[PDB]
Amino acid sequence: IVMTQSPATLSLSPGERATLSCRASQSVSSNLAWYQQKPGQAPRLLIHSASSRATGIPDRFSGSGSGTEFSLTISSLEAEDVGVYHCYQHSSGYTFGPGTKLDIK
Amino acid sequence: DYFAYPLSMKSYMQPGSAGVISQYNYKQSFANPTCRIFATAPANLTITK
Amino acid sequence: PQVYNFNRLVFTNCNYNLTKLLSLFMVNEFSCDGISPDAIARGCYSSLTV
Amino acid sequence: PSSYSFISKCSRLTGDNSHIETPIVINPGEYSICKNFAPNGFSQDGDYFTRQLSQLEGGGILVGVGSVTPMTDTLQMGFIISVQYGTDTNSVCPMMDLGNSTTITDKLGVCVEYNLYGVSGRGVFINCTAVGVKQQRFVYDGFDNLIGY
Amino acid sequence: LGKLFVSDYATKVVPFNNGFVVRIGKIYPAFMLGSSVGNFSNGVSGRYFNHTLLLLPDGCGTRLWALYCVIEPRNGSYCPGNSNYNTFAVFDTNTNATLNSFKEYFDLQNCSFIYSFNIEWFGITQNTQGVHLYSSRKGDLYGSNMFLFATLPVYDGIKYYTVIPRSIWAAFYIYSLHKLTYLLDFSVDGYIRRAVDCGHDDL
Amino acid sequence: DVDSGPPSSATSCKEADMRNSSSEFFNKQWPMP
Amino acid sequence: EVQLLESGPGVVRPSETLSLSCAVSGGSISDSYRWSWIRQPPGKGLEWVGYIFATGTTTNYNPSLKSRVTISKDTSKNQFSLKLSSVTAADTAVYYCAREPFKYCSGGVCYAHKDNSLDVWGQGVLVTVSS
Ligand SMILES: *[C@@H]1O[C@H](CO)[C@@H](O[C@@H]2O[C@H](CO)[C@@H](O[C@@H]3O[C@H](CO[C@H]4O[C@H](CO)[C@@H](O)[C@H](O)[C@@H]4O)[C@@H](O)[C@H](O[C@H]4O[C@H](CO)[C@@H](O)[C@H](O)[C@@H]4O)[C@@H]3O)[C@H](O)[C@H]2NC(C)=O)[C@H](O)[C@H]1NC(C)=O
Ligand SMILES: *[C@@H]1O[C@H](CO[C@@H]2O[C@@H](C)[C@@H](O)[C@@H](O)[C@@H]2O)[C@@H](O[C@@H]2O[C@H](CO)[C@@H](O)[C@H](O)[C@H]2NC(C)=O)[C@H](O)[C@H]1NC(C)=O
Ligand SMILES: *[C@@H]1O[C@H](CO)[C@@H](O[C@@H]2O[C@H](CO)[C@@H](O)[C@H](O)[C@H]2NC(C)=O)[C@H](O)[C@H]1NC(C)=O
Ligand SMILES: *[C@@H]1O[C@H](CO)[C@@H](O[C@@H]2O[C@H](CO)[C@@H](O)[C@H](O)[C@H]2NC(C)=O)[C@H](O)[C@H]1NC(C)=O
Ligand SMILES: *[C@@H]1O[C@H](CO)[C@@H](O)[C@H](O)[C@H]1NC(C)=O
Ligand SMILES: *[C@@H]1O[C@H](CO)[C@@H](O)[C@H](O)[C@H]1NC(C)=O
Repeated sequence: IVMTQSPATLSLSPGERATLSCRASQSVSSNLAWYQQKPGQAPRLLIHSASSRATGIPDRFSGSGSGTEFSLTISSLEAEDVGVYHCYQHSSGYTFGPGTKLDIK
Repeated sequence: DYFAYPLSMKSYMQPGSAGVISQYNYKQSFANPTCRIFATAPANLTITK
Repeated sequence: PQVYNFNRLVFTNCNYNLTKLLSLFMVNEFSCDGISPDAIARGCYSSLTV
Repeated sequence: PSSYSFISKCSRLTGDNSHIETPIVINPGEYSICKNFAPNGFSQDGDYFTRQLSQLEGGGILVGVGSVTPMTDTLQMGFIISVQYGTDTNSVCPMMDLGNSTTITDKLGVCVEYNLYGVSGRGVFINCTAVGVKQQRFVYDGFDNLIGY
Repeated sequence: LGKLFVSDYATKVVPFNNGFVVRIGKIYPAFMLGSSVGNFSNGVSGRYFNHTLLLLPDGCGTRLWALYCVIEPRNGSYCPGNSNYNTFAVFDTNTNATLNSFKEYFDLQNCSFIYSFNIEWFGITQNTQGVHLYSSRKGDLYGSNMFLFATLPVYDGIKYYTVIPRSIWAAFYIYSLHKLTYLLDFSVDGYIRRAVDCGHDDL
Repeated sequence: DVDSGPPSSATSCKEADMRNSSSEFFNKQWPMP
Repeated sequence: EVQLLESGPGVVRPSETLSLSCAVSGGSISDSYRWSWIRQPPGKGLEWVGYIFATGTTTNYNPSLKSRVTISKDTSKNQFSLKLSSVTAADTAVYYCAREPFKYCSGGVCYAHKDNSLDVWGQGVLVTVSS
């Protein structure tokens, strides 16, 4: 399939309601993850279902969605969260998203 | 011997059925060479549902 | 239950209303070996396994 | 139920680098060793299970995989019916009204159709000295033919 | 009573192929039949998983309980769920005598059925119709023929049985059953007093 | 579904003297084929 | 905890095979569902290279790799390696050792879905094709 992430380079400010968005070519059976990659780092998993938060992730993260549309929602824009956010799908094949990008102002 | 019959109930016309079709509606006779046939009538011909 | 975890009932010394059972369920296809469904309905047997 | 489900793979992976995949099959009328993973039903299609069989079970790794199909509008059931003849003193009978229990004191020496505790036929009943076991209601001869009652 | 004098029977696990027949004598054997067998938290073998069949004599020989439960080893001292565990046995001091001793070791949960039979030779077989119990008491007491007295709705194939130690030299012998051909001589009264095993020898 | 009676209240199990088949008490053979 | 360090060269000539070795340091190979390889060309997104089942010799690969990739396991040394043949300048990337975990390993039973999200990753070894 062909995943996509809409907000391209969504620079932000400390304290927001940051809302990402990842859309799939066809519906996935909620088998969508979220990964976060700091510059020069192995990607670090965030969510392993529509909104099934993973261990060690601060509670501020809560994605949502099913089928063909998804999102990742962050309110507390903390300096230890600036980076890149891919979306991964294993419903058909195994592919990663284009990759977003965030920064402070 | 022809009659209207749903395909879903074709199991109730098999030899040896204990259902209501064999007891009260029809029971096939095997005294002659016989065949049982379930089909579908033509859609827009003279046969009226 | 599912096919691999089927429930088995054994009857030995009882009477049952086969008309009630057939009035409820709607048979789609049956295939018998060594006995016929009507034979079960018109006679007794030492056991019945379901 | 939530959905129809059944076992798709049930194999023993032996030893070495798990390079032998021996499938474990069932005998007619018996259960599967992979039923203990999800006895109530498989949650999703293609679920993977592993288990370490002990020395009392042949050894190796038991890998089980199940498949799930969606539920239909109407629940569809499957039945396997088996019967036995001549293996009990009593019997299972359907609701067939044979009438009422009759007496043979007026019919000794006369051939009468009978249905005695599920055993039916025709024969001639003659008063006799008791032979065979009392609790075993039927005395059969050397050819499985009833000769006493 | 002090310490219990028992044997290694609680830890041995033996196969259940075609069933077994038991010669009694007076004491009555206690059995633990199940399908899946492993070992406890202490490394001692003899743990039965899932539903297990118990044949526990009770009432000073006047009753035979039959249970199909899931036994959970309790974690108390000297119990199967503890760090120290040698064996388990059923002991007398009441129609619930030996059953109460068993509950001191295991906790019975999900008991499908509990049966009691009022009560030599004993035998057990399994078939598509369940586990069948046989006894010579239903026939003539002086006789040795075993008669069916209980059909039990246990349809998982029993593969192992364990003799539970009992602490009241009463000795009993367990023989394995085989799919053999026999020549049974029925007398006039119907009981078998002479048999030939066809595969025993040439004659 | 059977009640099976109340759970036992015994806090600890009773110690049992373990004897192997090699002990004279249980090694006695009285054949009964 | 499982940490996955990997080792291999950094410079591979055209048509010369590329071998990497990722050794697991927590638990063992047989305490997981399947072990997978992930690559990422510089600034071009991630990419799935293939995976190997922990139990059995069943393996799956990316069809876009033209069956040039062989990933095997060796329980003796507690490692699983990767071989990509006929390497090109377009194949230069950073290769991430990965793991797919069971949802639970309780009693003696481990239960995992048919496809799960990669959970614990290695640091990654950066390769290059040049002369
Ligand atoms: C014969 O006996 C064996 C026991 O030896 C049975 O095997 C057990 O089967 C049950 C039922 O399938 C299993 O129960 C499941 O256990 C999971 C354990 O994972 C976590 O939970 C425990 C709880 O303390 C933790 O200690 C453990 O470390 C894990 O963190 C549970 O997660 C399951 O609960 C969930 O199940 C599904 C998940 O999709 C959903 O319904 C719910 O979300 C639910 O919460 C479940 O309870 C058990 O693990 C098996 N092993 C053991 C040792 O008990 C056989 O099933 C039995 N054979 C039969 C009955 O035929
Ligand atoms: C039916 O037979 C019983 C049993 O008697 C046996 O069979 C007879 C044909 C004869 O061969 C007897 O010697 C056998 O013992 C009869 O019951 C007996 O009847 C006799 C005569 O009245 C009496 O002295 C006995 O005590 C009875 N014994 C028992 C156990 O009841 C019975 O009377 C016969 N009935 C008819 C209608 O013929
Ligand atoms: C077996 O069960 C059937 C179904 O309950 C019984 O048939 C019922 O008979 C009563 C008697 O008047 C009717 O009022 C019901 O309408 C019948 N139900 C049906 C036809 O579904 C039948 O009587 C039972 N067998 C016996 C021997 O009593
Ligand atoms: C002996 O113990 C058994 C436990 O299995 C008792 O049987 C149960 O007793 C409880 C409480 O009296 C009842 O609620 C259950 O219905 C009984 N079940 C069965 C299968 O019997 C038994 O009652 C005890 N004996 C006496 C004399 O009380
Ligand atoms: C007890 O059970 C464990 C379960 O894995 C097994 O490894 C061990 O070998 C068993 N004990 C013996 C003496 O076999
Ligand atoms: C066993 O008993 C427990 C206790 O109530 C119950 O929660 C569970 O559903 C029972 N299991 C079965 C299979 O009946």
